[PDB]
Amino acid sequence: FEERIVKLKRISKTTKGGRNMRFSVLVVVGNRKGKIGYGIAKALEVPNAIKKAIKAAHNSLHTIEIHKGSIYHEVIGRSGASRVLLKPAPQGTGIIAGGAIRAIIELAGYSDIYTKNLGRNTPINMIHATMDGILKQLSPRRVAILRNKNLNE
Amino acid sequence: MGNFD
Amino acid sequence: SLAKLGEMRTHVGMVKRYWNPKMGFFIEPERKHNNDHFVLELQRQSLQTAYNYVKEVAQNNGQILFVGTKNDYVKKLVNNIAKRVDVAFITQRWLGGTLTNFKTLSISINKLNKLVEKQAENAADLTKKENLMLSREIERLEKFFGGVKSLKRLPNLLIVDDPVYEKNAVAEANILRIPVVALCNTNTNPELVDFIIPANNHQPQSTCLLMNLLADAVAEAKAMPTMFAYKPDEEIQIEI
RNA sequence: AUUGGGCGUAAAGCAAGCGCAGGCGGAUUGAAAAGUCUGGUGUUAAAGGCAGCUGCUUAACAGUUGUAUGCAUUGGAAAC
RNA sequence: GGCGAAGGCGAAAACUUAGGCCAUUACUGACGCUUAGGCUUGAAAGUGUGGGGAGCAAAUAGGAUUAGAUACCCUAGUAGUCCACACCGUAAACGAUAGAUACUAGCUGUCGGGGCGAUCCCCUCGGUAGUGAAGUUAACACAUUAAGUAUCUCGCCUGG
RNA sequence: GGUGCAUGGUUGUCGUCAGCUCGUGUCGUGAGAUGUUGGGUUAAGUCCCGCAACGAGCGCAACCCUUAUCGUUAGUUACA
Repeated sequence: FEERIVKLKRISKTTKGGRNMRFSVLVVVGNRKGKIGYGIAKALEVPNAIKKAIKAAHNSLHTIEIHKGSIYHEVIGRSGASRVLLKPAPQGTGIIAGGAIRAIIELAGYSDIYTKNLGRNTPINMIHATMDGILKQLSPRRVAILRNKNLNE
Repeated sequence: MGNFD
Repeated sequence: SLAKLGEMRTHVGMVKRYWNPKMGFFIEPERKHNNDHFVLELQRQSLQTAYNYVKEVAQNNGQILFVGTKNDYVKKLVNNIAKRVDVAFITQRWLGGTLTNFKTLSISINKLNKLVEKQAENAADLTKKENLMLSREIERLEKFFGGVKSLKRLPNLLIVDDPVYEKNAVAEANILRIPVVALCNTNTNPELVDFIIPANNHQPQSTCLLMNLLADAVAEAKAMPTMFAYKPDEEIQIEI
């Protein structure tokens, strides 16, 4: 359980008599055991926003099965003109990613990884791309079972 | 799935 | 016996051009007349599978939900089965969101139990106007939440008369992991339904038989007397 | 942005057609393999780095050892 | 609605001319597509020559008007508005989507050709839109003729 | 004494006009919303009808007194 935030956003509702600033925040809840979720909540002060985002992210928790500590294939994460390349890292080389991106990688409990950024990388875009990538992955045992092969490589 | 448990 | 041609007094006749192309593949290779027809044998086996699965589920001591909200036909059938079998049911229209949002259901039914227990306990505790208002709230609760006040937890199984026509029900069922059965129509999506039961519901002469057979299933599963689903005759139920 | 981007409202489709060259090009059979891959051989100095060793206060560094693009000849390969 | 390469094409008669839709199991034997370059046409307006100018109307005249008006306002009025011979080669020349090619839900259609045939209707073949699944984009929206899936070729894009 | 384009407070005002926010769940990545929309009922978001809405909070809401019918405790400094 880590419950790591990404960034606080400020907006304003265009209404005369006081432009309402009910600004939104986004938090990510994980446990480094495959459980991943994230929630965005709009509120007025810090504690209410923090609590609403915690509820939203923790209630939306869903687990993703963990392979060996690093991914075994390269994959592209595409969301809102923002792509991120994931490449396998041998279990002794190291993990290279950005701060929030590294937080996302750790939140899944995955070890050393290789990453690369493409496009405009506004943090919500990167979060969506990472979500897509972790949901678009294919498994070796799956292709081995749905097919007829014993090697399972 | 055809089980509930 | 069980779901043969003798019991089937109507299996086709659904109004045309309201259909799903992939529901033209699971059932009834396309008719030249383009009238919405349905298959006999595949529906029979699907119904048998639903019957045995709901039997097993009831033997697991689980909760079940039954639905009916049509003008009078399906509503009358579901009311008859509700006073016959203790299952969750809604006599009136779905509130848009009544399954996905669950905490609001819990608070509504807690207030419903408060009102019911107050009315039962009350010998002289409110004025005439106050009692009239409380009875108005009681009646409003009976309209929608009254059919589900009997059970106070999520029903583990549920039927749908028409998932596309009950879009809210099918959406809220797909929100959850609960298995669902549905009288699938030619303009439905089989992937939205856990167990396919392709049958005509817009023709009431078939949906009445389906409702009776599900009533038989739940009654026999609940160790209660059963009226049909193994019988060489069935009563006529036609619109007048 | 071949590798490694697009062209509707953002920068992007000539106003359109004829439209040569060129590019891309229906199927089947054969050979040569020109291209291509590949085998033998030669050459591609040293020095540069990658790695090992030695001399250094470990050290940068110096020396030792090998590592290679690429080209040519010759034997094949036949899918394209 | 149809003909269309677009721009565009409607009071009608004839002459000449292009292409079209529908099936060709008959023919040729890949002869096909794109397109550097080149060629042609290409709204309107406008310039030159001959006509003539119904109607209005650039410029210009008088009159309102506001503080001011060579304006929106009113009455005029010239060029021009037409075609034949010459040119111009541009646009919101837009469907804001280059061409050619293949596949892909579904529904409502609409027209024409083929047959059934009394119109109606049926499907087939082409044009033709709307709806709409999936999918696509940030969205709008596209959505079987896509802005989906892609290929070949050309042309363009690189902050203001 | 000045200083309400520097204020507190207070008032006028739209207006006794039906409109104004939050919790949960849902469309969407957002700027937002669904309830708050559309039909009937009142002055009224007052209610329900249908409806991704269900609920809750403010206004509204109504709980006051006088009157209108009667009765009750009490009777003058009313009656008489």
